[PDB]
Amino acid sequence: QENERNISRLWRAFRTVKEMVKDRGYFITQEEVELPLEDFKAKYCDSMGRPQRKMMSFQANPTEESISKFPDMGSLWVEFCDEPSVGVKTMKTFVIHIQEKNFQTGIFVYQNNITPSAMKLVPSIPPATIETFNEAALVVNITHHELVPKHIRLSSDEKRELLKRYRLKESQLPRIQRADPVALYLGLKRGEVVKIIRKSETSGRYASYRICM
Amino acid sequence: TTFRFCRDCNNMLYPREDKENNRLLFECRTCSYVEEAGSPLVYRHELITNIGETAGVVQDIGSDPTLPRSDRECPKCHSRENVFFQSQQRRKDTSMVLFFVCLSCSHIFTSDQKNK
Amino acid sequence: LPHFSKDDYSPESKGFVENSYLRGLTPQEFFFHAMGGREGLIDTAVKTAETGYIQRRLVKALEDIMVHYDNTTRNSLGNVIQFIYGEDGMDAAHIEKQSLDTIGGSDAAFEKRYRVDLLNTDHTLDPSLLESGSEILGDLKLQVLLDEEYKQLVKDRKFLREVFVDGEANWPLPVNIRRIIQNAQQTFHIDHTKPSDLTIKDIVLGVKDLQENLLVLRGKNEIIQNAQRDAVTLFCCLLRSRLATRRVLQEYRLTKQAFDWVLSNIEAQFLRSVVHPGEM
Amino acid sequence: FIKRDRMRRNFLRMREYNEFPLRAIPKEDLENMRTHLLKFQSKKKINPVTDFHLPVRLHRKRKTRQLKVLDENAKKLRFEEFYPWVMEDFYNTWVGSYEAGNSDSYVLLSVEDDGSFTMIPADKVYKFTARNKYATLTIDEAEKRMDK
Amino acid sequence: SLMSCISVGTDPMPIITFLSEWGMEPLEDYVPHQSPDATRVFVNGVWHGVHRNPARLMETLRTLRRKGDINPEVSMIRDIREKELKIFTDAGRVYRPL
Amino acid sequence: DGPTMREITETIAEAKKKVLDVTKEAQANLLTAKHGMTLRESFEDNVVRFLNEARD
Amino acid sequence: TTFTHCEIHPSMILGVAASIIPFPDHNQSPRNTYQSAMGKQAMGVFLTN
Amino acid sequence: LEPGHAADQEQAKLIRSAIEHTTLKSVTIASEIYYDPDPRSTVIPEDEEIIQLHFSQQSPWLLRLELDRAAMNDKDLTMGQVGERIKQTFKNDLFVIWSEDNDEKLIIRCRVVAEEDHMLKKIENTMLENITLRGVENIERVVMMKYDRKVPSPTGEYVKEPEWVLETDGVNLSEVMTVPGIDPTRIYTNSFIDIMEVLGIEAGRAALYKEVYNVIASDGSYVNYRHMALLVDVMTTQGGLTSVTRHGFNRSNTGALM
Amino acid sequence: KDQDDRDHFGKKRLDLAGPLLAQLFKTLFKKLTKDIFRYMQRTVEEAHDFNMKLAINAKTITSGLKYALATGNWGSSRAGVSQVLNRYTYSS
Ligand SMILES: [Zn+2]
Ligand SMILES: [Zn+2]
Repeated sequence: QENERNISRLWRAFRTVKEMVKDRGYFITQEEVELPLEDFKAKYCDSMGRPQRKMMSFQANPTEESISKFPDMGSLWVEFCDEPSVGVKTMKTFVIHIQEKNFQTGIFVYQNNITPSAMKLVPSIPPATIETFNEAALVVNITHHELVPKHIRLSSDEKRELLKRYRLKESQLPRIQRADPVALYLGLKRGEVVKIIRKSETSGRYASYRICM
Repeated sequence: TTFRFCRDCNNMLYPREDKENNRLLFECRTCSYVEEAGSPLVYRHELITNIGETAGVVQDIGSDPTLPRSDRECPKCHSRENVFFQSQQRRKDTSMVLFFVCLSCSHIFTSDQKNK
Repeated sequence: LPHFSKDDYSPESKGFVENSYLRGLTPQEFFFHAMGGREGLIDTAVKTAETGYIQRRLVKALEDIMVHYDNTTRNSLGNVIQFIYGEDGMDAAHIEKQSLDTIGGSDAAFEKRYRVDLLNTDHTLDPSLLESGSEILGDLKLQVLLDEEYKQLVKDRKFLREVFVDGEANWPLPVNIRRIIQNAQQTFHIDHTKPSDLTIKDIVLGVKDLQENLLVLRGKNEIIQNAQRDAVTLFCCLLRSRLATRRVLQEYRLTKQAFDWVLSNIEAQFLRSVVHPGEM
Repeated sequence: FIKRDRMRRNFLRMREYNEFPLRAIPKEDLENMRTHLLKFQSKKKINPVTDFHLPVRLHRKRKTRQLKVLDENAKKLRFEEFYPWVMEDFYNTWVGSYEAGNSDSYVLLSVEDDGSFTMIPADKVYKFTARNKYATLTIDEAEKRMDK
Repeated sequence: SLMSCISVGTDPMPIITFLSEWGMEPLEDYVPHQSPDATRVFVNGVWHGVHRNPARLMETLRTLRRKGDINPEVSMIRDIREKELKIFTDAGRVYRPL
Repeated sequence: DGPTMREITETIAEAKKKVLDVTKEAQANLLTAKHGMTLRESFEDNVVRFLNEARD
Repeated sequence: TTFTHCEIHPSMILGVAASIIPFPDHNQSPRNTYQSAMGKQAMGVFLTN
Repeated sequence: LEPGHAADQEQAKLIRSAIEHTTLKSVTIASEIYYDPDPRSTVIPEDEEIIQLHFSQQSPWLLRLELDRAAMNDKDLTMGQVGERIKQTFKNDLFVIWSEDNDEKLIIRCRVVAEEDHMLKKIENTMLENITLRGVENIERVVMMKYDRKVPSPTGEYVKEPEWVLETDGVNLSEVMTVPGIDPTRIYTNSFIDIMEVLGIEAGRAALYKEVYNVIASDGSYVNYRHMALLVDVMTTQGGLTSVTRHGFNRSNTGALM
Repeated sequence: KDQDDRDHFGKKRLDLAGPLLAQLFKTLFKKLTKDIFRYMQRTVEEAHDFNMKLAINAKTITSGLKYALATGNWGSSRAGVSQVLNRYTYSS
């Protein structure tokens, strides 16, 4: 039924999320990512049949190699919400729950939306930042689509390297926009540049760069 | 639909429920005149149409120049001269079936067979 | 038209034409045929004026996009549009459809056309095709080389099966190898039924060295060099696909003279086909 | 399969009862008198003003030079007679307007005391309508209300 | 075309005059509810009135044109379907002989 | 070839047959447009195909 | 049956320009349209005076 | 569709319904508003057995309307769920009684707990208008279509594998992609703008390519992959698609006199 | 009933020279009516002597048409109505 329709849609979204933070670099075992629906139910659906978003959220830590390339990358928390729309006080728990735990950044996953005011509460803890996502959008890993070539962040050092090899200012690169999903899928920032491996038919491989505006 | 008009005012007789008798009236919203509800219905929408598809039918219908011809009998008269045309509902999705008219007794009869 | 009754959908009424220009047209038909004949004309008139204008716009858009002397494609300002022109830095005029003979057919035939064996026997090279072949059989310094390259062509297949997902086995490419083979054949007279004077080591290395000299990009920086591997990535995959040892020996049967003159050529013509810089 | 013309060579070669008399009414009475035709829209079967109500009161209810537009006299006269005719009590009320469609070709056969008749031309007709019967009027009272 | 001319039109008075004397009841007196099947009679876009037997009426109009009494420029359409009779005496229409 | 003119006419014929046949099928109310297009529009594609293919 | 008129002659549905084309009923219509324009700048003898 | 359930007709039908917009009015026959004074016994004779067998305080303005069998079969449904929707749509306030699937007369009625008759008119509108019964918005005529998809045979060659494809008109890219039973990795949309906003610029650019190369391919001529691939890479350089117009690039800081 | 086709040729009319001159004439005649009235008004308003030739300016019409033929300008408000005739060859 519709709860049952929900659960998969949650199940999917969960799985998708694992991959998200699997790709900013964090340490998530392949099988973990890929628990079937059935385990998900026993692990996080309650006795009667409701799933507990409260005990299904979790913490992340970069693989050491992630750490290796970017000294800054810190632990990461992610949160869902049981409120089908998000109270400010509820997310007050979150940010300070971050603040206590002090994740370097942390990511919210509502199911519809938030009290507008709480998004005012969001850009509030620099450096530590917050990412917020429709559970619904996360149902399908857009990345997995055909027409999503790979992307990668760069070490500034790499990006640093690039221009000085092409003699460029950051400005006249091709760009993406922070608004664009793949940014949001990667959590991009002003000036974060992206090598885009593309399987291009007239050379098999073509790689490009955009700078998150 | 099928709604009366006032008398000595000749204005449209709106429904007025009687709560006492537990029933509906029909008044002249211009004057005093009112009247009871004779059919427990009030209104209807009736989205669908199979009405009017015989428009223009007159006992003067044959006199038209350009309806082409055929020979089928009157399903009543057995009279085998008649004239045809298509559904007057010149709507989009209407089917093709052909409306025929006896020229002995103007007996209407169409040409579809699925339902008469 | 009034010359008909109503509801008459008949082909000739609604505007069929069932004579042919030889035996003339009947007024109703003729009139009808005027209708469509005009409809073309109106369409022609507008479909030009839209086109002429449209085409004019794109001119102003891509108005000054140039190739500067790094094979990168940026407007006047400098905003890099394309890091390597056309994504592979070959000029247009020197392309031809050619065939990717590693992607069609079956593994069985794939092996059959490619798999060369010396220690074991299965696809045993016949030694007659070249001098050394007899003593080659069952050697080891070489057998590996086969295993090496033959691995690579398979690694080219998985590669290309992916790239084109529908097994299309023809594409535009720079210099046409096919003709280079033929010119060779018909300039040293491949006199068949003979052993050739090329070694397996002659084949593979000279090829390896060949690939290293299709310099699309001139830098020495791991950035520039990267694109180089990813510039010719395909055009190599073809080249190897063509010059699979067996093929060259078994079918094209080149000599030393043929083989070097060939490779020296594929280099030359390729260098021509490099997109020029400064071309708008 | 050709064009042939000289066939002018061919064509010129090939070539109880009851009488009831009448009388056009005397003219002087017409000259002094104006009469016209009543018409009602009551949809009442007869609506006899006898049974209508009493009383009955039917009635209508130096510088420089300049340019005057031009109109024929009857129009000015009839235009001038824009005051609608009104019969009253002091209770129901009746007013009408001119119709101008059927005042031309109209002579009446007065059934005189005799079986004979006289013929009388038609000057005017009117269409009195009942009004104010349920007496609701919101001249600007529903007007300003309307904009809701 | 070759064989086309243009109605240079005329007065419609004599026409109206005819129908007046010919059963075209005046409009004002039209009472539809009781006369359901009157054929409307138009002139030059002026719905003058209605009529009850158009069949004879029409043919009478024909001959009255073909007699040359009515001018030939007059074009008369009987929309048997729509119980509408239309008539036009306008200058500026385009017509051809059959 | 005067003969192959005959066959043209035959191919003309089958069409009209193939055209006339279809027509009654609609008027018999016994036509199905497959899912997506109306009765009449499907009637059109049914016809016009028959014409072009016959001409061809 | 119920014909009420017969065309005088159908070849009278052509303009001045058209009925100078021979066999305009064998050509491909735009040809005619092209022809229509063209005579109008064909030279000739416009008026005998 | 699902690659396992690819070329699988039933599955295709199973989804086939799932996405096609189904409004209420799309299928209902005729609506009659009425008067049944009694909240319990229905004025018309027939519905009573549907009252008790539901009935085994309320308003008398008994709204009636009818479904066709065929279209209720064409979009195979039952009128329980319909009302369950209808009830959940409003509330447990509007008492909806539906003739059963076993009934030849697919009739459903309701009543509420000035003149109520007019809200009903407002009320019955929305019902017909804005209550989808299933299938995503904006999407109608789930048109099947069979294709060949040159999969490699397990041998090494390709073969022209047949399969079922779901055409459609309308575009709600977001939702459809999320539909069970489909294959998201390979979803293609006629309009690319959605693709960009849903799948980011690089997909959109790539999708734009798809859309241009069609146009030439439809015609029949061939233009080098270079050229279109170049053009497509201008528009999307500013990040986010860009018209080629006055407002496209003259809104870029790219030389005045240009 | 269907949406009216606005292009059914019967709903057209052809303002040939006759009706067209009417337009041109009629309006231009007003320009006469006004002007005399104007001058007429003046002479009395200043008791001048009523002379006819001053009273009516003939050019008001003759100049109007001759111009409005000479160029298809038809007031402006319209053009393309008068051409030189095309005497290339008879059919033209
Ligand atoms: Zn009343
Ligand atoms: Zn009969």
